[PDB]
Amino acid sequence: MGVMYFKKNEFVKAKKYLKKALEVVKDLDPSSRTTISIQLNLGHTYRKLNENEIAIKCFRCVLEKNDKNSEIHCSLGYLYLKTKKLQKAIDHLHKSLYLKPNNSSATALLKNALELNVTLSLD
Amino acid sequence: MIRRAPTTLQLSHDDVTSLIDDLNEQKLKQQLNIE
Amino acid sequence: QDKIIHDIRIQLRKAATELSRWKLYGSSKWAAEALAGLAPQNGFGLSETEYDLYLLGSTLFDAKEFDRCVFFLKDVTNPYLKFLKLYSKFLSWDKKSQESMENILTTGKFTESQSNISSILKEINTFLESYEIKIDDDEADLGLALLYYLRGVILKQEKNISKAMSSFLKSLSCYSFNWSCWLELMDCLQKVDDALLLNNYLYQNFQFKFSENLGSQRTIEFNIMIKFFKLKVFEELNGQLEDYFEDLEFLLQVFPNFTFLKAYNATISYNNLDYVTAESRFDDIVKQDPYRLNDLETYSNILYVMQKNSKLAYLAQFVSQIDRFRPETCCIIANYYSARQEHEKSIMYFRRALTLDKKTTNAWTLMGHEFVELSNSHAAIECYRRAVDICPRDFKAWFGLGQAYALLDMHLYSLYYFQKACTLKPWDRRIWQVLGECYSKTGNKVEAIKCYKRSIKASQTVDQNTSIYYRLAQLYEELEDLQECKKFMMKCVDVEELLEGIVTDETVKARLWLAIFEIKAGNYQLAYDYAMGVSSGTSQEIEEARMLARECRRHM
Repeated sequence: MGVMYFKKNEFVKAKKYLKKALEVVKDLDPSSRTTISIQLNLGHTYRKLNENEIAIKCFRCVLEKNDKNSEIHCSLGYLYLKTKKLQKAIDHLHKSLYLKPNNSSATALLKNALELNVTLSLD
Repeated sequence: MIRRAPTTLQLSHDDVTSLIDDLNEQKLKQQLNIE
Repeated sequence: QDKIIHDIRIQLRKAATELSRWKLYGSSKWAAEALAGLAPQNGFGLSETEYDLYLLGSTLFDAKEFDRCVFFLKDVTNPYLKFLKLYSKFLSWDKKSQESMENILTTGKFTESQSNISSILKEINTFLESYEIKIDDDEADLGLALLYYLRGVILKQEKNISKAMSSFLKSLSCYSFNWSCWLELMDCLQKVDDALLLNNYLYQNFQFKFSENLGSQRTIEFNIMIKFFKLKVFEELNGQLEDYFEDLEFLLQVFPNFTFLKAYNATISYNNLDYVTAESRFDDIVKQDPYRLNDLETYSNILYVMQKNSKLAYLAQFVSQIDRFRPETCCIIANYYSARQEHEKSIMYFRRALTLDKKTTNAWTLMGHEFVELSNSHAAIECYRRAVDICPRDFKAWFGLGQAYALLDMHLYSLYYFQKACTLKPWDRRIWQVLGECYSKTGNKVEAIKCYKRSIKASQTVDQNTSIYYRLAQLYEELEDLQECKKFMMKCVDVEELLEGIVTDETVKARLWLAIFEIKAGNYQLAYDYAMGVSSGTSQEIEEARMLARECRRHM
């Protein structure tokens, strides 16, 4: 139901129903494609809502739960790229490209990160 | 009875390209102020 | 000293035996070896119906039947006999846990995944949560530290470094004098500012469990291996040292003829690029302990730079004579092949040594260099990457990627790799200059100068600064600062006087442009003076300088 309301670009009831789903399933389903999926979708909804703060933490906890995933790394790099933390997102992009071969959108994001790094002159 | 993987979606191409374009806007305008 | 050294002897006798008892070979070997350098207390909580399982578990582990140990201890409620099963269960997974891309280079054959440790971490968490006595208060004992240590290393496998530090420091508080525990703590830093932050944590927040330890050891500063912790951290990365020299001296007075200290002390000289003193320090170790082979690859690495091939060949013969399948032996032999310009065969022996530990010292990087001379430029960059993943603190690994990408047309990737290595070792003169050279492609001329000027200050000797002065003028030429070009280009002309008039090609270009520039400024007499200053070089510059000399005389 949350993915439904995310597709229609409502971005509100989707978040509400997904938070209800996770709070129902806080105790159980520690692993096995349920907590990861629900938390990733809530973080994805928050990125669409521009509330990047809680999104960084939720993506981080998903990442520490399971490391081998290109999508989570790509989205975390996207989140960091939304702010100015290029030093901490390029490593994520490189590891994401390491995990999965092509990742065309990730390649574009990494390239733009290179032009950003080239432009900037931090000490 | 078995459940498959539930539907999850990742960053699309349209939104990521829009963010790329925006990044070029704020990496294009600021050096005009510097210059 | 007095009773301090005596109190060490008794407690070190412990850390030598229980660590060796519960199958921790690495930690016990250092401690037992420390008895010899230093100038039967038995006890455990076990029952007769459970004591047999330890004998059953220990002797099968020694016979290397790893997997059978897990089955035979399926239901054990002992606080720390559970550790041996999970430790054996962990290594049983690890041996078949080879990443596909690293494996291709690891062998060259060119031909359930990780959920086990996910269960292992959950098994440890469930046991500790349901265990009778937690880590808090004066409870817990030697065995509980091993569980937290085993828990911590598993967390590091999933790149959970932030929680890994908490687990390891928790384990060290319960039981100290465990060397293998501190080695895993080293790889958790991968940064410089956190070391002092962790140093602050040890000095103020951290506390020892005096119940298990002996007298004068609960205190952090009377402890002897906390000095060992400080020695190790400040040699992997220099940074800013605190009491490094003073504490080193005290540990040298104690532990006479301790080979590990001398090897570490000598290794400091190599890190300081003092090769002549390093060999003398290395040589004394060889005489004292000919059959010690650890960190002998550093000895081969120093000899490689001096290119004393005759001595190195005999070094390879001596090491290979007594053992032929240890990682440092194949590494030394492989390093020998680099001296014979047989870079194509040196891969095989680095390949063999890598399979021995697959977590070595900087042997991945030395593997990468031999591909560069072959011009593969694609195996090396992937090979360089693996060294980054294992030890992200290696300067040579990061530098290898940047140097290799410099040859590649896309120089954009070289900036990031050089930047990380720049933070790791800012003291190097080459890296700042190489970063600036690649950064000039970026078109942001301002930041290169800040990089370029720091390269000059860090380059020490002024003679080598002549080449980089000319690089400064060219970048300033891209801007409306031709006057700034002349003043630095004037500086490299002055260095020629300091370098006894080497009149190299770099100053040849410097001299002709200044004469041309002064002619454009109308200073014919001044430009005529540098006109005869180019008395050497290629034919074109001699003819061009003469036309300038001829032109100046016409105008006077």
